[PDB]
Amino acid sequence: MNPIILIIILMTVMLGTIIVMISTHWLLIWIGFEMNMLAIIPIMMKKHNPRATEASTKYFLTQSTASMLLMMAIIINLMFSGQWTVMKLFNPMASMLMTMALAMKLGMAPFHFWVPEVTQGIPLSSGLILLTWQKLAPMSVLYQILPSINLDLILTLSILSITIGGWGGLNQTQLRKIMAYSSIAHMGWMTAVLLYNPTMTLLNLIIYIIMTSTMFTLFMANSTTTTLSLSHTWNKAPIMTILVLITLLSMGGLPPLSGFMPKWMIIQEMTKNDSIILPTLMAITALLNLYFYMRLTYSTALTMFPSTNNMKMKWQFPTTKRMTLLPTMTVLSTMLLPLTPILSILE
Amino acid sequence: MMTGRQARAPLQFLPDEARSLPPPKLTDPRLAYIGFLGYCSGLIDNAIRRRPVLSAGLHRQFLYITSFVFVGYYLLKRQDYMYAVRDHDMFSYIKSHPEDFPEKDKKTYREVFEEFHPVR
Amino acid sequence: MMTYIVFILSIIFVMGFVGFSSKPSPIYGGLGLIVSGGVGCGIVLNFGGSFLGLMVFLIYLGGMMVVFGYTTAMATEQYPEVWVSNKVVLGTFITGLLMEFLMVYYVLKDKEVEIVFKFNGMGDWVIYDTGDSGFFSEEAMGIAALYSYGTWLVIVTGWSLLIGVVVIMEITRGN
Amino acid sequence: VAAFLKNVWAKEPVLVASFAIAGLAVILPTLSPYTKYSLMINRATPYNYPVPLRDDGNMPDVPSHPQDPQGPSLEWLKRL
Amino acid sequence: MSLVYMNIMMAFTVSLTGLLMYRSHLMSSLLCLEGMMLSLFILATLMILNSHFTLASMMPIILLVFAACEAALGLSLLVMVSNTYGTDYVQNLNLLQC
Amino acid sequence: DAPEKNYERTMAILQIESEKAELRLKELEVRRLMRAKGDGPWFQYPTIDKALIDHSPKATPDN
Amino acid sequence: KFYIQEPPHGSPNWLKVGLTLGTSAFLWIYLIKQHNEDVLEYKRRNGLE
Amino acid sequence: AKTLLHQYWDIPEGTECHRKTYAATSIGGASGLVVSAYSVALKTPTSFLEGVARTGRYTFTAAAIGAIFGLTSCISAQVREKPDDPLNYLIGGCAGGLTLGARTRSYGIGAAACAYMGLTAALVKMGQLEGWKVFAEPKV
Amino acid sequence: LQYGPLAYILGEKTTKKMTENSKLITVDGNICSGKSKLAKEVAEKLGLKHFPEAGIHYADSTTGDGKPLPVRFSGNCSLEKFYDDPKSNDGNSYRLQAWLYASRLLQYADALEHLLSTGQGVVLERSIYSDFVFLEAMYRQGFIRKQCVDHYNQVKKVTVCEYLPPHVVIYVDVPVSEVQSRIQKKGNPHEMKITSAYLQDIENVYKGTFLPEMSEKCEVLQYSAWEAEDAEKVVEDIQYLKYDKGPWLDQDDRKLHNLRMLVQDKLEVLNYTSIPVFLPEVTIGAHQSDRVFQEFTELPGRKYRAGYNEDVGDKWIWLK
Ligand SMILES: CCCCCCCCCCCCCCCCCC(=O)OC[C@H](COP(=O)(O)OCCN)OC(=O)CCCCCCCCCCCCCCCCC
Ligand SMILES: Nc1ncnc2c1ncn2[C@@H]1O[C@H](COP(=O)(O)O)[C@@H](O)[C@H]1O
Repeated sequence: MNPIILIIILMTVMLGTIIVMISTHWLLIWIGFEMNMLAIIPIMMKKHNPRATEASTKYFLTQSTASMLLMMAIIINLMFSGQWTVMKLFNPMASMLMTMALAMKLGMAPFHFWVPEVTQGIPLSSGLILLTWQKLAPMSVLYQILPSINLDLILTLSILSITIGGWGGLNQTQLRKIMAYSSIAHMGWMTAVLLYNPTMTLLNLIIYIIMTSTMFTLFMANSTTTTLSLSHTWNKAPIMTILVLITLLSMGGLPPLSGFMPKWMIIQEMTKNDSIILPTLMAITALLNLYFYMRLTYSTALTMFPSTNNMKMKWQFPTTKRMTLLPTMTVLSTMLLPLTPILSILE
Repeated sequence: MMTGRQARAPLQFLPDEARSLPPPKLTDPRLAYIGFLGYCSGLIDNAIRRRPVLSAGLHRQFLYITSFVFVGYYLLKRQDYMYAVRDHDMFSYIKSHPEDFPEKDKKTYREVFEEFHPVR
Repeated sequence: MMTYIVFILSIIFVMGFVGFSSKPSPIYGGLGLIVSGGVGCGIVLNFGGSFLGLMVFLIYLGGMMVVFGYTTAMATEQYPEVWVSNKVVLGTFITGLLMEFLMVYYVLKDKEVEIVFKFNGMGDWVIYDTGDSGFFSEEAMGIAALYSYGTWLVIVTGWSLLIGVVVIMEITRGN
Repeated sequence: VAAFLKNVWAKEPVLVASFAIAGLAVILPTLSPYTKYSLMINRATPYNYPVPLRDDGNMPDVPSHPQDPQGPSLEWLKRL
Repeated sequence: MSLVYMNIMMAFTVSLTGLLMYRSHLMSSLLCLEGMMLSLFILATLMILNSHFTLASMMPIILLVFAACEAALGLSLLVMVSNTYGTDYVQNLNLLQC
Repeated sequence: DAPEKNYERTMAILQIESEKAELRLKELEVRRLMRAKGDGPWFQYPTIDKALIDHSPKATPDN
Repeated sequence: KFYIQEPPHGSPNWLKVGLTLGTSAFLWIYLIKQHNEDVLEYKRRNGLE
Repeated sequence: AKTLLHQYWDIPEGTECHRKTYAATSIGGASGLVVSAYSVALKTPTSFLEGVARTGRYTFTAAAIGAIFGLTSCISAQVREKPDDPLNYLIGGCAGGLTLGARTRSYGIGAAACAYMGLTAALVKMGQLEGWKVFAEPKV
Repeated sequence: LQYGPLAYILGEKTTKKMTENSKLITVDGNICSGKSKLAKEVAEKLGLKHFPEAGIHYADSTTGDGKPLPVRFSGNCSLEKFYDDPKSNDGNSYRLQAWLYASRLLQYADALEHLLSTGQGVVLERSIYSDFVFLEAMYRQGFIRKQCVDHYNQVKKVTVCEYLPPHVVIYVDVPVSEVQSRIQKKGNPHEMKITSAYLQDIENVYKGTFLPEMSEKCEVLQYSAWEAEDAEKVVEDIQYLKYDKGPWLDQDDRKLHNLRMLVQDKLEVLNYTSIPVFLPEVTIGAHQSDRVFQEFTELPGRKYRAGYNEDVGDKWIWLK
């Protein structure tokens, strides 16, 4: 792609997310989502192979269906309220349709059927854009409509996302599908604490974006897209195995790491509201995520899978890659738990 | 929770009343831990580019430490501000609603009957 | 039954939607969507939106001419399904029509109905304004306000159309 | 700049006329004295009813009759 | 509410189930998204012209704009499916199943 | 350390932690009452500004 | 001379070293000035002088 | 089917066994219809007859589980004279697990479903006793 | 770094220096075709940069001090042991062929980097488009297995698709008897163990598979042995070519920018040479890989990045 056009298209993706974040009018929310989808489609088709075209077709169909349901929720709100302010919704039908639309845009289960497909089809950089930056505009709209979100719907979507994203990653050897089912489980964690304390929703979103950006930057820095090619990293750059070790143990929710920070706080806000069964099932179901994270740490860091002969040539060449903010994101994704009361800045 | 507080004054990282609070010391152990995070970022930065980890790029390690201390100072200011706001609103709500918070009469243990459960 | 004219045009609107939503072939899908978008500019033209109906007619005529060209170029099969060639097309076509005229029958006999919302059964002439707007049609004034009041809406819409052209030329390259 | 202008007028004269007309339409309303009178005509076109005022006692600029000398006048539009 | 909103919401649901149940042909369902845009246009416009909220009268035009501004997008994504494969059948797009 | 030092230091620790525990219980009760009643500075979800309302004399009088 | 090719990091990028040290010194002096202004404003708003 | 679980739980335990069995049968039938709908959705049956065969098989499986659960629970609450007791639903959940094993035609699935569905039904009865909330309303 | 998207934005278009002297020319031929001077002779007529043929130690010649590393660090293979024992148990044949394919991929990346950065054309000897003929000769002679050919075809399928062919391919017809005569006059005792059928298979995969598929995407210039002795005739035939075939004609600034961003990153060039296809010829086990990697780190000038080594005399490390 022409880099001026790449700059303009990425600024337009960012502009769509900002127009969703800053606007007080429902039509401008919908315009921001349309602009976001429309601009991110050529980021997915950066390589022009059939898998990117398939991923872009599936992504276009899911996000277009979600935006249709979003605009129908907006028009039913216009009927039952005569106004356009981005606030609570004045009808449970519009509340359900907008919650369905935002759950489709997040790829939360049972609308999850596009996130491993689309994430596998596209490159690692566009997969990073998909799993981090596209989880900011629907979480804005969910942060703004929580007086009208049905409790049973968002909790069913949340625990169904956590369970399905837990079981999905166990059967995977492709790193992008692992990160996609990890995305599904983590969006379930974020939306389960949405009606109890949305500050914990924002905390989980930020810590998740840090850890996911760390993992995709490590994958891009190692040029690995499968488990079995990530397993050659000890013979090429052994510090990267340590970084994926600490980041995957962080993403599993293990103390003393920062990925234990959101989970615990979510439990800390769900037991206040006399819900004991639900965060317990969520915590126990997160052990599946931890299990396929531990599978990746076994294949990469804790053992040494056999490499090839041609790796001896790659010993003679360093990385000329822009590993942008990789030590900063690696430190923030692992050693941030003693700074856990920083979450009050998200109030 | 406190979203209606910061809605009359939007997008203020530190408001004016945040200047009525003591700022964090520069020897704050939270700030020293954030500076240690900057030093660890400098070490990982020299490690992944296969530089000598302790010797190469002392200017770069020093700007890592300086940048984390600089960001973390304002992050600790906003943290302390939001907890002071939490306590101020708590105390004002308890004061403005006395009927919801009755003054308890703490009985001594000579009137309080507790059932003894013998371990035998 | 002439007071029910917007209701009758809305029945033809739903019939066109069952026509192209059964998906026979995008030739006949374009036919059904032209019929629905041409009675939908008669539904909304009886509310005062003469500008705002002729445009959804005209934009969708250009749209279905483009869609015709693509379904003659890309989405073409040797024996296109007219409306009745496939059993799954005709079955859901008859299903949509029978359910639509079923909820016609339940709303003219009872004058009220409830599918998720509650709906009246009287003709929708009842809800119109009993006043006049003077020397301006108010929907024309509101769409004219897109330049005076809608400046940010102009900026984001024109930017979205510009990057729509850029996005489409970046997709349809292949290399 | 003149040789390139002659070159593009020789090769693509439709585009030269296009950029000339577009440049005039950009710069020329900012250089006309009559653009003020466009706004003054548009805000003196009475679509709505001029809803009258309750006379409190101290309004010297507001008339009591349309044929009174005080108030906004349209002699500038009659002369032009 | 009024009688016409029954059938315009009915047409939205008919086009919804037509979109959301594919018949192995991608152009036939890209018509259904355009029909959902038509139904949203007519529904919002009936609501806006009804209540004389005149300043939102520019809203359906804008809505209609983004209609084709994604429909064209779908067609630009229809031709890449129909250049990789001879047809635009949606069951050819199953490579990302593994 | 002296037993006096450990003893009075333990009393200081118990004062600080009992005050924190009573303030946490007060914080939970304040959150419950503010979510239930909506009359405190927290849980003030946005409504429409009345500065947006135009109070000018409109075209028709009955409004 | 050891390396057969001139490496990208043979000499220190003195523009980048100067930018790094200038940015770090500016952030330290701005941090200390901000902290002195904050403690002076605290002592002014509370009279703790 | 929020009212299906309500008309299951609005009946005192050990009083009317036929209506409890019918209510749990209808709960199982609705669960089997949901599983059948997603099963014919995501995995295409080879014919319409095979689709309705899978639908009827899963529906009758889950409805038989519900019927034997409600029957065993209410008969145990009658013969043990302890209506507010989770051991009744432990026996009922093991009867439903043996029902699921007999429908899957295997003993190991029957024993595993006995154990886990008995523990699950016991936890549901304890939640009905102490008022446990899984979808708890936000209070603080 | 030195080149990136920002350099492309700020005016450095890579067709502003693409002149008519910018010709990538690959000279091919059999084992002793006498092309080894011919390419250099072309590079001293057209003003081009000659690259020698990539041996085992080409990557050693591009990095570090340029001296050849010991063979356990580069290659883990020997051409002379391939000449001695071609059907060896340790799989030296395909391991040598895979290392040579990676070395030629690196050399072709260096050639395109020089061509797209300086505008000076490069004269190569046996590029990656002609590397498969030795694989096919080794497979026809039964030196390797079919799984080795499948591994080579996977690596070639995912690596050569991102590059361009040369502009000119020069081929030298030398018969098998003349090749054997030049081998006997060469004096290398390992090279005299080359069988006649291996040379005949090299010539057959040349004339039957390589040149009929390269004649469409570039311009072949097939010479005999005596007329390749005169470089002036060959360079005169090069200078009067009508460059019309191949995908070099439809290359704008954007495509060559994307190619140059691929080409200058050597770990992305060599990304797919080490694919996790566990083949017994090329798979080195865990303990041997750990031992040779830790012995490679202890080499002079190899412990850190190329400007960060006190044992070779790098100064000002604390400001780098
Ligand atoms: C600032 C005022 C507002 C300007 C913006 C609004 C414009 C409104 C009119 C609509 C124009 C839309 C289409 C414009 C396309 C321009 C680009 C273009 O077509 O370039 C190619 C063209 C030569 O055509 P060619 O390359 O041969 O194309 C293949 C077919 N033959 O290349 C050319 O013909 C050369 C184009 C550049 C030189 C044009 C010089 C015109 C000067 C007119 C007088 C000065 C006017 C004031 C503005 C400053 C102009 C520099
Ligand atoms: N892929 C390969 N496999 C085996 N030997 C090769 C390969 N490529 C080049 N050679 C050898 O490299 C030498 C090249 O001959 P020369 O013309 O002297 O450079 C001959 O000994 C060839 O057999």
